[PDB]
Amino acid sequence: KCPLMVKVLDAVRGSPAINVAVHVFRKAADDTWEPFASGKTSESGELHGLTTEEEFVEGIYKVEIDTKSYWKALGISPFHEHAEVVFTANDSGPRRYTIAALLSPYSYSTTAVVTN
Amino acid sequence: KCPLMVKVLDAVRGSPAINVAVHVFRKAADDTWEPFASGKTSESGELHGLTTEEEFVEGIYKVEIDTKSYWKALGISPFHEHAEVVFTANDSGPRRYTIAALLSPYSYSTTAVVTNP
Amino acid sequence: KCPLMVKVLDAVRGSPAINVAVHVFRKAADDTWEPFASGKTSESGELHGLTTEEEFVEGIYKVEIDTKSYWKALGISPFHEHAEVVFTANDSGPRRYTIAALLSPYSYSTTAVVTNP
Amino acid sequence: CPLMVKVLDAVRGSPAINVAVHVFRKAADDTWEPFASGKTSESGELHGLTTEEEFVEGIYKVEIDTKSYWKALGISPFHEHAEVVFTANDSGPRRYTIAALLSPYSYSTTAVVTNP
Repeated sequence: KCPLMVKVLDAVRGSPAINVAVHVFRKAADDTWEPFASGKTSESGELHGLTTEEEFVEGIYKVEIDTKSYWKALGISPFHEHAEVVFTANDSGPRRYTIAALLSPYSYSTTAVVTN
Repeated sequence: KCPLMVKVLDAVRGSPAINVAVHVFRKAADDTWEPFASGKTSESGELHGLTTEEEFVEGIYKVEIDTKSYWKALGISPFHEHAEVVFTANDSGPRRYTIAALLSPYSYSTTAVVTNP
Repeated sequence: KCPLMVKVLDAVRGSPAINVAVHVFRKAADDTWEPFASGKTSESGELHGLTTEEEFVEGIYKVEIDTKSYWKALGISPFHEHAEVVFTANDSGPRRYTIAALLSPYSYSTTAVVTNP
Repeated sequence: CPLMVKVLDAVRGSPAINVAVHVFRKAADDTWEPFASGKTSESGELHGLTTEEEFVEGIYKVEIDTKSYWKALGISPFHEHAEVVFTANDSGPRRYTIAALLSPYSYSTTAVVTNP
């Protein structure tokens, strides 16, 4: 039950996307994106350990998912350069955020599940 | 200008899903689905010339989209046999309805928007 | 685990859809949807224990999700009567199937992930 | 109309009206230069924000101001905005259109690309 989990699924093959480059940033006071965390999509597609409740701080985030590498490798030219999910986090306090991403070569979907 | 519209798009190819079969029914009191309308999806991925406002009634409807025939032709083995949307129609009055379909080999999404003519 | 899992989520509340009734129909040789199993979605929005691996057989199935009962409980006017997904199962070997549903008052999405264990 | 942005409201079941749309373009200094801006009509679509001559090969970014739209309608949303980053005109001239299905706490985007 990580405070930020990014479950990633592939709709073309019908299986979880495996080995997708993911990067988490953070908006700073200078309106500049600074690195915050990184990881690799497992066999099941889920992610863990990107941030902890102490490190996870109020502000604006951005989750970057590298669709270019994933579909370039598998031989289908993808449209989107990557995926980005920007959201005001911990606005009302500590909560559990789940970012779900359903990928296609030329489309993707995003969902937030807030446990509160 | 048409009351019910169904739009279908292909997610893997990033294009409208062509030549996709669609069928429409009307719910009956005895829980029997009666053939209502059926057509071939246009090159734009949208249905044209389907139904008229007089044909609509306060009864339930259901629209079926044949995804499996679509994926067989292109050569990808699909998961879904077909897609079905069941919705109570004209509870208030004669309005325009639009059903969106986003097709994938192993998924699809559907959305509904209503309009008042 | 279970050969068939159905997961239901709510878009607007960012929460799993709670207290949603589901019904599973297995097709029969008479082209009739014989009842197969039914369940109640937990607070996690998921459900298990529909059918054992032995109960599953090659054929065509159907999962029906009660959307209006969920919206009537919260009080928004539904568009969709129910959500129905139809797929051939165990076509070659005893693969595992998962059906996910993302619910909004006037839209829903369904995705299926298939694994060979 | 090299680029179009269709924006639909799931809860209301109607095209979203008056959402702020902004378009950026990658620079050699890895900087986003504001390409254009617009406002969505009652149909939920945008037209004339860019021209074919102005639209050239590169990396673009389309941002949709969902934060104001759902706050205006009175429901607190999750996403600060929607970002659709994608390389363009890599293989030559083609018409690009972006569709966004919005809900408070969820959204999906699908691009349909036409060669002519």
